[PDB]
Amino acid sequence: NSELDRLSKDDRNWVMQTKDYSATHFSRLTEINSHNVKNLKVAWTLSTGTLHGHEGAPLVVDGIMYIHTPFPNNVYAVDLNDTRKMLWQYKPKQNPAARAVACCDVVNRGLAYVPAGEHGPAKIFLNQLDGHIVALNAKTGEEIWKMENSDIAMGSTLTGAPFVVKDKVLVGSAGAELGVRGYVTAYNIKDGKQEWRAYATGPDEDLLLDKDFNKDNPHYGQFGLGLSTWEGDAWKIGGGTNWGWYAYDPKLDMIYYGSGNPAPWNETMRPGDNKWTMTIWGRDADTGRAKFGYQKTPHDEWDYAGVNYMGLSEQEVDGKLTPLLTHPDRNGLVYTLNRETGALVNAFKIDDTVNWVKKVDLKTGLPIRDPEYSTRMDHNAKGICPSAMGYHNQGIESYDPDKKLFFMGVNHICMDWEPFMLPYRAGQFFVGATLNMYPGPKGMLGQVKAMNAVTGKMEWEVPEKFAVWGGTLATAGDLVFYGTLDGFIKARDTRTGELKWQFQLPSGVIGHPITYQHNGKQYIAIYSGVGGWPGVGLVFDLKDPTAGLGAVGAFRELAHYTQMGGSVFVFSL
Amino acid sequence: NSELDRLSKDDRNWVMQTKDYSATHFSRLTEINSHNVKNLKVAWTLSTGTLHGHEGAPLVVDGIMYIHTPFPNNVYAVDLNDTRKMLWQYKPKQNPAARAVACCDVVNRGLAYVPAGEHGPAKIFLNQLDGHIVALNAKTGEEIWKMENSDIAMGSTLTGAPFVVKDKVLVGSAGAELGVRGYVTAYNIKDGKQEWRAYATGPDEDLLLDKDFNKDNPHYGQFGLGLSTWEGDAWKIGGGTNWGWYAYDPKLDMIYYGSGNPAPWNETMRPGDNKWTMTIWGRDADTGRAKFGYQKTPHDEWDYAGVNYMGLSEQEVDGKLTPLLTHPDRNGLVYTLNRETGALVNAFKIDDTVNWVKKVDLKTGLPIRDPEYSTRMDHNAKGICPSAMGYHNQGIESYDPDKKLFFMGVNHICMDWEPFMLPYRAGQFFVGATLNMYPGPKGMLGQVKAMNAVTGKMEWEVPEKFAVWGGTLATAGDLVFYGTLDGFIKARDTRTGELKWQFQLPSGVIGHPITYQHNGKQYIAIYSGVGGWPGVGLVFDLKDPTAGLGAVGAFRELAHYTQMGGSVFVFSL
Amino acid sequence: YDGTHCKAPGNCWEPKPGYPDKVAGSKYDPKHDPNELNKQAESIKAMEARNQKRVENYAKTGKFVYKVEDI
Amino acid sequence: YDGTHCKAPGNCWEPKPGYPDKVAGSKYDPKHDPNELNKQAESIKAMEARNQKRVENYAKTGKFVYKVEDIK
Ligand SMILES: O=C(O)c1cc(C(=O)O)c2c(n1)C(=O)C(=O)c1cc(C(=O)O)[nH]c1-2
Ligand SMILES: O=C(O)c1cc(C(=O)O)c2c(n1)C(=O)C(=O)c1cc(C(=O)O)[nH]c1-2
Ligand SMILES: [Ca+2]
Ligand SMILES: [Ca+2]
Repeated sequence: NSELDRLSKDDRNWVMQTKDYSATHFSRLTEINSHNVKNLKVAWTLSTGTLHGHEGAPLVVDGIMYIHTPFPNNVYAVDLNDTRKMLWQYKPKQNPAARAVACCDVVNRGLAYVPAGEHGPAKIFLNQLDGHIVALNAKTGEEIWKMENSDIAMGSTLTGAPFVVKDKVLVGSAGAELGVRGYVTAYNIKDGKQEWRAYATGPDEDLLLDKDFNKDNPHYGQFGLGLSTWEGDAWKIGGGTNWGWYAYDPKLDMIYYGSGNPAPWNETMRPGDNKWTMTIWGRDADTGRAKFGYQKTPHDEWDYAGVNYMGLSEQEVDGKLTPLLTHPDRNGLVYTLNRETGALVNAFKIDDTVNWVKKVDLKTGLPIRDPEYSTRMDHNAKGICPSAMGYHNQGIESYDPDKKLFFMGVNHICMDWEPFMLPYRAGQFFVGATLNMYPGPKGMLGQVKAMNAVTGKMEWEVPEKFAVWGGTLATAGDLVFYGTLDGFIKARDTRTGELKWQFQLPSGVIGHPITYQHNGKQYIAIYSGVGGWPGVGLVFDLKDPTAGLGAVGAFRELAHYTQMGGSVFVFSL
Repeated sequence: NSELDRLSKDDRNWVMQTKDYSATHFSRLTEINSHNVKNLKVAWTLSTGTLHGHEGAPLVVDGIMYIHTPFPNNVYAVDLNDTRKMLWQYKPKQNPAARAVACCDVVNRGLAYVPAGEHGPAKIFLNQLDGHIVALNAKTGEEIWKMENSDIAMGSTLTGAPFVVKDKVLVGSAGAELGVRGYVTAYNIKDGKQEWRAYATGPDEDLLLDKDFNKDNPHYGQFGLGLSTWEGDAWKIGGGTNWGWYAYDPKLDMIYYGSGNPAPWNETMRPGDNKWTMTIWGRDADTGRAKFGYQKTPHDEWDYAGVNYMGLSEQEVDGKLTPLLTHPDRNGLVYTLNRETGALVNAFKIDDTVNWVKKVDLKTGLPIRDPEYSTRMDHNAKGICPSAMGYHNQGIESYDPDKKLFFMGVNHICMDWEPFMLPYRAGQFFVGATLNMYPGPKGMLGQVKAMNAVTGKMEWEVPEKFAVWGGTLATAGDLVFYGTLDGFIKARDTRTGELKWQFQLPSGVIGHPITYQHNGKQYIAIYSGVGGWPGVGLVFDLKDPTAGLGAVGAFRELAHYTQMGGSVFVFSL
Repeated sequence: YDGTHCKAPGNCWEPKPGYPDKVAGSKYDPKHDPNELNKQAESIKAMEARNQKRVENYAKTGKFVYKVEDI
Repeated sequence: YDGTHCKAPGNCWEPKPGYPDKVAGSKYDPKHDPNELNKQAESIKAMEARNQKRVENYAKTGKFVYKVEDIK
């Protein structure tokens, strides 16, 4: 959507969760910098009126902030000239049973927006937990249309944010822990009419492939693999949901995103490479046809769900300027690909302690597995790095084009893992593994790192008490902002990683900060309201260290620092 | 408790909800003042982990802040040298049914504290919604003892803060809307052993009267009136619960507090003065025996529950310095009495629009009624001022001894009222009246006022969009601080009422601000989390204007500004 | 009824125009059930009795116990 | 199983030492009910049918209606 793209270049706006189509999460605003950020103070705050995990972040379009909420996913609009008053609201009626088929808290990653409009007036888009994609009037809050995407009876929900491209809105999927077979769907913004729908497993027509699929990298594999990498009809419940983020290149007219983990977690119950789970996709916008697809983790054994964000950039590869995508996976590897051909440019460990793979052979594209850290029936694998939470999760990260550095919030969590046999029944959980999680070899749970994605050169690395979950925001003031699970927002110098400012929020942060300028002054905003997977112990009052899919034990001390909350904080000089 | 009294008198502590035994809510601290409050900023915040209304405010003793919470009334202790970490916690297990028998949101008005002495370690006291009084170790949060005060099966709960005097802790009562006969109880703090219990109605032995009860004003009434001002056994279920605040004069060894409204609201069902509901009590500390008792609202017809705070001061009455209590009742009158003899000194309207009463006759102490604004069966009374929410409610107000001025948050609400017949059933509501509320003759719902309690002279008056519900804090910096229902904390100049400062909190405020010095620096703290009676509409999602005991209608617009929340905000320079 | 005419000190109630002196047997008879009226008093007796066992136990053993069946 | 030995492009899975090539009829036969496997896709077709009913109604009348039993 060219008009949406143009709107994102206005520093008054923050028009999508990823800030822009390249998902840079970078602002050129320099009013707030390393030199004065010590003087940063709270300007105003809003309560969301709910608890549990608050992921994503507000949108700002036309001097109007848009706020979303975990289940039941309430939506509020605020006039930035009257921050106390609620301009409009939308309060969904959803079957509360939806709560029961969410693996890792009832989080929701936020609103999308499209301007007017041959389709016509500007619209806010919301994915509800109960599986609906809803279109609202951006100005009035009136419900324009509402469609069924996912069925909670099948254990299928929505948590990932909708994504606007041209006159279409893409809706992902969730529930691989309940054996949901992944699929992404494009709806016409005017009608709600389904245009195309691509699955992550099965026959080639369901995958929605182009005739030239992976013609530039035929060793990635091409046709029939959605079937032939499974035994029998195993693919019908074979995971590959996509509940993460998208990227878009208008010149190439291509959408980028990753598909999730195979089902179940019990690898012995699904022999084969399990394509096309764990795959980096490059699909044509209008038809949804995949031009390339690269499987990062063939035959997943660790729940390294390949859904993390897609950061586009243009950098030199052997002296040649190249359109790229950079993508830090759960498996602990940072992938950089040519976003035109899908060619592997680099794949390096985000942290050297990653041990499920020795290295990725860039020529064959294959990750060389270390059998010592595999998983299998009748065995309890110990000391696997990363754990199922990964060395990186759902946080959107940031890119400074002048430094050519990606700034990321990192997890340092490892695990024990043993599978067990289980049946599949539509509507029931279909995990099939018992986990125990704990800090990685360096003793800490969190890190923040700055890196060149082409070389893998770490410019700096710092520790954090807990995993940095919510992503980052970088600015031309030489600062990177992020929230922590124990309830801080922090600013570090992007050259050195030095801490330059921090404020104690009410609750932990699992979303990203945003920035915008309103009436000539720069602002920083963030959600405070801990939850998500690291907070399942705290949120649902769990005791057993292997509960919450193994997360409870790892994050036992989190509740020593933070309760649940739900608020929007806004800072300024 | 002489030690508790002393602690209340250095400004590093906030040892009781009322700050000190005279409920001055006045601080000598001047670091923050009218000339620099412009620069006040947020220092740090905490999330409470719950929603619904947050009444009362934290305590600060010996470098520790103590936090409390609406149902299930969680308690947290926080070291002021480490504001991110929670020192200890107490998470009560209560019967969820307790929610069902709370009239006006599941609020709780706070912790009390006693120092170590002979009983012996220092203790934190908590009243739970489910009718338990609990004693906690102030340093470790360990449960020391726990007693049953009130039975929720009878519609009897607890919402008022415990009150420590000498080696006893006072526990009130709640549930007059459910036909609960009021009683206050003194427990020994070492043991939890009941020392005495005084009822608000019935035989004189149950009322705990001294042999010289009202000897200074026998025209108030004396003996037998707890029975003879009722018809038959109607006193057995006749209200008078006390869920408000207390005051204490160590020199006279007397406790002061007001008993609440009679039941039912249907006045026709309970002919008689209904003593001793609606009464200013002066009781002996050790024995609980009343020296005086003045009924403010004989035969209540409006639910003017007489439980509001008592503020002790010493001012000249006709040239002679006199020990006083000042008391802004729900009925819209401000009572000032001699706190030794119980003699009535003055009783002026807090706003001239009060119409249920023409005037109080100071020599007889009787309120001369205006029949035009009475209530009665088979009549719908229109335009009564104040409404049942009163021109003043549960907020603890403040007193500047230098200026001889009280500073109060005021309500400007009026009502329609028709009663209806209904049976009494233990465990069921026992209200029997339909109400509709609206703003008073002046278009506003709220006010802030400064007044001389002896003369009645208004110093200044300013409007407020909503009722000012949470009380006030005044300081020697010439500032009065308060919170608003639409979600602000505000500071005004005490000499003029000029607005000096304002910050947008996440959610509305129904408790008071506190201030304290920690490590040489002055802080301001307050709860943010709307609820209580004014918030019942948005909290429980009601639409019918007469629902929420007639609050929903008048406060329909409240949700336009604020959602529920739950957090502590701390400000500093 | 203006609140000023008093049978006795502290007792000034009067019926309103058209209303009775006593509601017993009138149109506005509350007709209270004696058994329901007694339930608060009995409930309170039980609470005080359980509390007493908690105190006597606590004084005797030096260790507090809330549940009376464990005492 | 190091992931390197590929029977075809994109197909490099091998069983681990001591584990079967096919799980059918083995220790670890998942033994899935075909009827349970097919429920996801059956549910999606139902949704797409209700969705198309909502679209065509929105197109003809110009007023959106979610409840299909209220659609002519
Ligand atoms: O397979 C799935 O469908 C699915 C869904 C979700 C979700 O809905 O948030 C998560 C995951 N997987 C997952 O693997 C994971 O680690 C995770 C973390 C979170 C969170 O709240 O931060 N969601 C999810
Ligand atoms: O007589 C009673 O038992 C009783 C209890 C309470 C309560 O529990 O807070 C209130 C009242 N009455 C009352 O009359 C009233 O206006 C009121 C306001 C509030 C509040 O939290 O805002 N509670 C109560
Ligand atoms: Ca997953
Ligand atoms: Ca009441």
